[PDB]
Amino acid sequence: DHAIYTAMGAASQTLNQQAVTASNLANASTPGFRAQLNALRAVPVDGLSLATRTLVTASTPGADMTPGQLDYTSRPLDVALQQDGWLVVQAADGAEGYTRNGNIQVGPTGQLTIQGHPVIGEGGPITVPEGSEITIAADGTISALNPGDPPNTVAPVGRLKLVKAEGNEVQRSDDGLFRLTAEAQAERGAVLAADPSIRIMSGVLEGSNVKPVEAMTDMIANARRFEMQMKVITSVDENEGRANQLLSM
Amino acid sequence: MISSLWIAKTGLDAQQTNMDVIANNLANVSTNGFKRQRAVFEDLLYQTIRQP
Amino acid sequence: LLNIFDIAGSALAAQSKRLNVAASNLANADSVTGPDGQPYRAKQVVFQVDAAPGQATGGVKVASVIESQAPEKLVYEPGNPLADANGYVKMPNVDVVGEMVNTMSASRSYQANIEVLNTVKSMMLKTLTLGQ
Amino acid sequence: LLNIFDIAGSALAAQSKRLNVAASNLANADSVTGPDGQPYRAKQVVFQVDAAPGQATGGVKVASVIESQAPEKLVYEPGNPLADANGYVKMPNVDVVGEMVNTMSASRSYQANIEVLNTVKSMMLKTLTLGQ
Repeated sequence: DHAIYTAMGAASQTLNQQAVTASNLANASTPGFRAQLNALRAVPVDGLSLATRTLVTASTPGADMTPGQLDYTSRPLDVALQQDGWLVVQAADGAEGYTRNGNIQVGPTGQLTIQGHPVIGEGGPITVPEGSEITIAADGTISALNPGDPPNTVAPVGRLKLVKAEGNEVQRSDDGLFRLTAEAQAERGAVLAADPSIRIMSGVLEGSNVKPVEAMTDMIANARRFEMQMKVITSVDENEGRANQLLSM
Repeated sequence: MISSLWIAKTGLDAQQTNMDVIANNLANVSTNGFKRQRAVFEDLLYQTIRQP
Repeated sequence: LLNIFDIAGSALAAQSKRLNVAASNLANADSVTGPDGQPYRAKQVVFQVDAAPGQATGGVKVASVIESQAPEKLVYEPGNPLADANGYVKMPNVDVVGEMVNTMSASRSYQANIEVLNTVKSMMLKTLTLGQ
Repeated sequence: LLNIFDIAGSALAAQSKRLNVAASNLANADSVTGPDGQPYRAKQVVFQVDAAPGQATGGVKVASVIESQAPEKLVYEPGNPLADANGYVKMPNVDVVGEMVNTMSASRSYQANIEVLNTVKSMMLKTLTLGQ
C-alpha cells in the first residue's frame, strides 16, 4: 500500500529535477551563468524488518564549472576570466560573492559595478575617475584616460582583484553570486588572496555553459521516468481498491 | 501552473525580448547616429529547499 | 453510538476531511491571491489517535487542520501588485502529484472503513438472533 | 489465523513486498548515490515455501531481501566526485522493462490471492449453516 508513496516521491522529485533543468535551460544567453547540474539520491528507509523501501529524493550537487563560451564584443571593459577564476563582487547584504559575469559598467559617479552591488578589487569597491574611458589589462590593472587629455596620461587607477577557487569549494548563494562552502573556510580564509596568476582578457564576454544536449536527454529521460511512476501508481491504487473486498461478508 | 511551465515561460519571454532587441538593431541600419542595443539578462533568485 | 461504529465513523469523517483539504489545495494551485491579499497557503490535516483516556487505541481524530511552511515558491511579475521590492508574487507551493496521490489514498482508506462498517453491521444483526 | 487464510495472507504479504521492491527499483533507476555515497544496488526479494515442518507445502515466505550482484554498469564523468581512478560513476544496474513486468505480475498474483481468499471465506461462512 505504502509503495504508492515511493512512486509519488519519484514523480514529485522528477518534476523538481525538471524544474532545475528549466531554470538551467532558460538561462541560455545569460552572461557568465554557471549551469546547475542535478542528481537523484536514493534514501533507504531502514526499519524493523525486510528493508525494501527506498525513496528517490532530488538534489543538486553543485554548478557545472566548465567555463562558458566567449563573445568578442570589442567593448573595452568587458572581461573574460580564464578557467577556474572568479571576479569578486560585494553582495547586497555585504560579503564577497564571486561571479564570472564580466559585463562591467561604470556609473555616472565613476563607480565600477557589475550589475549593482559593485565590484571589489585591492581595497573597497573600485572607483574610477569620472571621465572614464576605462581600459582593463591582462592581470586586472585598470587604467583611465580622461578623453580630452594627452594619451600619455593613462596612469593606472585600480586593480581588479581575481580569485582562484574551483568546483567543490564554491557554492551558489541564492543570488547569482557564489561563496565558499563553509568547509573551504577552515582553509583559505573567509576572504581570499588575489592569486597573481589569473589572466583577464578584455573586450570579450562569457556566456552560459548550459550544454543543450545534456538538457535534451535529461528532459526525455525525466518524462519517461515520470510516466513509468504513473503506471506504478495506477497499479498500486487499483490493487488496493480491488483488494478491499476482503473485509465483506 | 507547475514550476517548470512558468520557468520555461520566462525563458521564452526572454528569448522574445532578445529577438525584439535584435530586430530593432537590425532594422535601424541606415539610421544616422543609431547606437546598437545589446540585451543582457540575469538569473532570478534561487529558492533553497534543503540545505547541504 | 456504539464503540466500533464510533471508531469506523471517526475514520470516515477524518478521511473525508483529508480529501477536502486535498481537493482545496488541488483546485487552488495557481491562485495568485486571497481575500485580503496573501499567498494561498497550502493546507494539510493533522491526524491524531482518538480515545485519549484508555487503551491508547481506537478511532482517528483530525484535530487542527494546519498549514505547511514550505518555502512558498516565488515568481517574477513586477507589474502585478502583491509583488514586494524585487517584484515577486507568492504563488502557492502545492505539489500537484502529492495531492492527486492524497486523493486516491484517501478514497481507498474511505472504502476500507465503509466496508468495515458493513461487515460489523452484519455481525451485530446476526448477533441479535443468538439462539432464537 | 485459520490455515488456508494463513496461506493466502502470506501470499498477499509476499506479493506486496515484491511489488514494493520493484517500485523502489523503478524509482531509483538513475540514482547517482546513496546516503553515505555508494551505488544504489538494485534489490530483489527471495521467495521460499513456508511451513518448514509439515506437508512440505503451504504458503510463501519472503525472507531475506537480497542484492542483485550484477556488475553495476558504469558511466564516465570524471568531474563528479564518487568517481574512482579512471573516473567512472557507479550508476545503478536497473533493468526497467523487467521491473515493469515485475509490477504487472505482482499485481496479478495479488489479485489471484485476494480473490482466492474471498472464495474460501464464503465457503466457510456457508459451512457454518450446516443443517440449521
